[PDB]
Amino acid sequence: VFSQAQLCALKDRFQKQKYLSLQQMQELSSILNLSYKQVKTWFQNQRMKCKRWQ
Amino acid sequence: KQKMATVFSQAQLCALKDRFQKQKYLSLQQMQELSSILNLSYKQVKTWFQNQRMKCKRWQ
Amino acid sequence: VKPNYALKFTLAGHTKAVSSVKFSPNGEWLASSSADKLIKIWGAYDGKFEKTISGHKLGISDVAWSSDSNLLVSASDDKTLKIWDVSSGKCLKTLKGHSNYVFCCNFNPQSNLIVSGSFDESVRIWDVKTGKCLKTLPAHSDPVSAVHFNRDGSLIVSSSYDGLCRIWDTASGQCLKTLIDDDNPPVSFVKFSPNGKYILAATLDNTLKLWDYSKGKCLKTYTGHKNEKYCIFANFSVTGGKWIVSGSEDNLVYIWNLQTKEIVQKLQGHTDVVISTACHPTENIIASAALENDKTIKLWKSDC
Amino acid sequence: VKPNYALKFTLAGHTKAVSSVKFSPNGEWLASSSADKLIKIWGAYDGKFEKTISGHKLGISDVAWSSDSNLLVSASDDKTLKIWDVSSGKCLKTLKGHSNYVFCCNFNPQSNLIVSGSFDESVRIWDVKTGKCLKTLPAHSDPVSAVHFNRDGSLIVSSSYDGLCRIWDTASGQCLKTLIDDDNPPVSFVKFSPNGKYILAATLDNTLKLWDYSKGKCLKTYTGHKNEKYCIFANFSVTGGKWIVSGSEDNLVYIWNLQTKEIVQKLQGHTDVVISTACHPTENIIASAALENDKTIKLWKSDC
Amino acid sequence: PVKPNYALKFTLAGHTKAVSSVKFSPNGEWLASSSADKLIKIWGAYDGKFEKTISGHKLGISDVAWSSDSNLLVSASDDKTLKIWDVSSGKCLKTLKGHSNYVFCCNFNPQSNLIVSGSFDESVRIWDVKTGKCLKTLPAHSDPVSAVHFNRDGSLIVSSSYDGLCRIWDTASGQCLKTLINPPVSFVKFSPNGKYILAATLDNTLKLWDYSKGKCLKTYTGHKNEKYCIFANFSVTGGKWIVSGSEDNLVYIWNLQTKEIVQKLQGHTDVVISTACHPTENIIASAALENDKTIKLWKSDC
Repeated sequence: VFSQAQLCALKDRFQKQKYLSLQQMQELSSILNLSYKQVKTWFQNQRMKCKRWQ
Repeated sequence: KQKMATVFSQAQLCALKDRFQKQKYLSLQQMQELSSILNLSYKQVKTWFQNQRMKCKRWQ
Repeated sequence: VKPNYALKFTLAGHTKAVSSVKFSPNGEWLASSSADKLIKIWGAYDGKFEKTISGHKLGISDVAWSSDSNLLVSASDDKTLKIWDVSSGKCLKTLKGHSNYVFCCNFNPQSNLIVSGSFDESVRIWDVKTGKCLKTLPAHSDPVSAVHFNRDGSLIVSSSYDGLCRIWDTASGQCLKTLIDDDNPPVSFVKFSPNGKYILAATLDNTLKLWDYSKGKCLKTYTGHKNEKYCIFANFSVTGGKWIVSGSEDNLVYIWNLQTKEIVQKLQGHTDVVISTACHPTENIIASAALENDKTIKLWKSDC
Repeated sequence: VKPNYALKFTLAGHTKAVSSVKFSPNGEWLASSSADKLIKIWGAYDGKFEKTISGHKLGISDVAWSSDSNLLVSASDDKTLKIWDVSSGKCLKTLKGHSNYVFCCNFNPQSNLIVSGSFDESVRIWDVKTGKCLKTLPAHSDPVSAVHFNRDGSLIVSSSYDGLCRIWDTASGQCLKTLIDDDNPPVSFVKFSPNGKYILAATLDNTLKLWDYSKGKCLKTYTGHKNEKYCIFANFSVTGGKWIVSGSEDNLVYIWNLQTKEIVQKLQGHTDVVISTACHPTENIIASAALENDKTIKLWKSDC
Repeated sequence: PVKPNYALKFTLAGHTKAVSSVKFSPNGEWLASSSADKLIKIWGAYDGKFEKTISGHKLGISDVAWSSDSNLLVSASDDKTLKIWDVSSGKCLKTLKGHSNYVFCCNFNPQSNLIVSGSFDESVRIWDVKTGKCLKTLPAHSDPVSAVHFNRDGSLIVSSSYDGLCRIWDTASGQCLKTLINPPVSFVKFSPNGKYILAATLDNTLKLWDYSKGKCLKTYTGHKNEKYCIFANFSVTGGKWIVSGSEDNLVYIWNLQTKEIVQKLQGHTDVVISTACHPTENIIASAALENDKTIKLWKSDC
């Protein structure tokens, strides 16, 4: 579970960059006080929603 | 910088002005139909309307 | 050699752009028109607010005085002109006939006629006594930017974005002269000189030109100001030195020596395009008016 | 020991008598209020109009700035004060409570409080941050003509047509001092000295007086002007030489030497009562305003 | 005011590598210069007289900035730190640690209780001046950050980056309130009244934006700027100018409203990376790169 602010940031970045580097996800997780695994997992799941084709 | 009468026919300009006197804002669809009728490009018609609305002004 | 015009009055009543300012022929008053649909009357020497005239349904682009300083005519985007009694502020008549915006208007010296120019591409001559339209001239193939009578009212000059200046015989409605120039720049303003032998025309290439319309000869060109987008009034100043006066799209009033073509003074103070200027009939006073980001009239004074 | 104020600009626009003029503490703006229900914002000394503030339903008798120049408060015959954000022109809050015209208003130096006097014979203290009335003082037995905070805001002074000047402790609202001149002539205006040790009182017998309100002793008397019918502001000028400034019912601005009580300059220009003057916080500049037959604001600059 | 007449009055030498920034002090007395030679130097604003050398940073400095009272400086360096300096004593009062790569840009807010920094590590940091502690780290960009600037009342921060974004931030909360959107954004700053934003992109273009409406109001061209992050300025002392350096070694001056080039200042022998306008006098300072290593002072009558 993420806070309102934390989700706000994640979605903001996702809108600007669908794929973050390994370094960027680590850096970003520290800034938001999230684990690296939480951030990477959030981006992976975010890329899976709302598909019209594979 | 040269007059549109050097690229458009007199029949085309009279037809454009006739519409502009009745409405100065044509829908995208109406501009396309007009360009079709006049044998002009859609861009040419859209440009002509934009420029015509800008002509005689005392304020913005 | 130069004038020394200095800010003496700011007049702030209009809630939108001021379109036109005219001095009464008797020199007592200033009338302002505005996009806010109002005319305002001001004391010409004290700046004192006098009166608000209302009635138009859309913005007003022009106003003009009758010779006796008792009447006004205004030109509105509501497709009408109106004749007002200045003393009571009452509309005496609404001149209906134009099929689009009316942009410019003027009485003849006798003030039994009104000339009007319109987006409907026609010039119309109206009877001040009855209110009825007397003539409809298919004057131009684009909006008419200015209409002016000459010194004795036998002639009308009109100007248009079609690039033409036309001289008209008032009595007959016929056209004595069409004036055209290189690369057909839109003509944004025109007026006769006070002696009536010349014509002062502004084109949207940052240029005013003095023409002998009889020979079609350009005698004087004035540059340095900015005029590419708006129909800006210009004037002959005669109370002191002989000047050409104009507004400009860089928020300045420009003054030139008419004969040498040199800028002699630039008036700084407005915060938007100076669309209108007017020269007082007997004193060295200039009125100037600016657009939406300014909304005010200014009166300036000089020793010559 | 003589100023040399000369007319720079005249500002017109109000459609009725101008009631008040105040310079912003930061020296950048001039505010005017009028019986035409409007506040107008001008540049301090560039002649340039900034915006019109609207919302009161009857005429405005007074307006005042907050210490940061961001806020205005106005007093109106609609029985309310309004707090305005100057930048947006927005009304942040309408202060309701008085039972009659609100005649005078002022921020305290901290600008967390507003004091108001009213025709209802009371004084009110309002919390700037919330808009709530904190205290209602039964200040007087006649309409309240002026209210003012001292330099540290610990004290308020009020004046009334009852002929009294009263000193109030801000925190408790208790009356600390009642001052009355010989005869109890109506006190039309009052304010503290910048040093806060004195009080400057106008009385409708053509007199201004400087009082040591603690000792009850009169220190200076200023006469020569006409003041019998209207509540006319008065100022300490402190940017150049130490002057007293006031309008006068003979259409002049009077300037006195604070020490010698002698008149050192009279300003001619206005054509009706000069109801209001203000002194620029850092420049030797004065603004004046006048009643119905004038309706203009004038700016004057001196070398000292 | 048609055209200004800036003229070279002084050439200030001393730096041993490229100069990276120059800033007049808000009291108009001093100019400060930063350099790849790891040094901050203080110069007399009106006479160009060398005053003092401030040392301490272990690697090159990109940017230096004055406090509002003119008594403090902040520097951004390749040693990943920012330093706060006491100008009179030259001593380092605080070393701001937290960025993970080069710090490129820095600025005090008008109150000067905060410092905003921007870094190659793609973030923006907000620091408490009194304690030297980092209050916030904005995940601002996805490429190096080129510029950071507070608005007139300090409520807003604008940031620019190689990632092509210019972003507006709420100082208090750290939330992003606007993104103006692609070419890299090399410099950015608020207008003096805070209504406008001036932005430099690496397509040889400067633009004046209204952030409220998000419209481009003015576009200035003529100069060369495809590689470096070159400051631009609002000159407000006389005529209303826009001042920028250029990669053709000249200082360009445009009239704010007509967008027309009014003057080009010749004299540098390398890219002009930084320009600065004196707060009360018609004076311009400019600084060039390694083939030059000098600061130049120009003066105009308007």
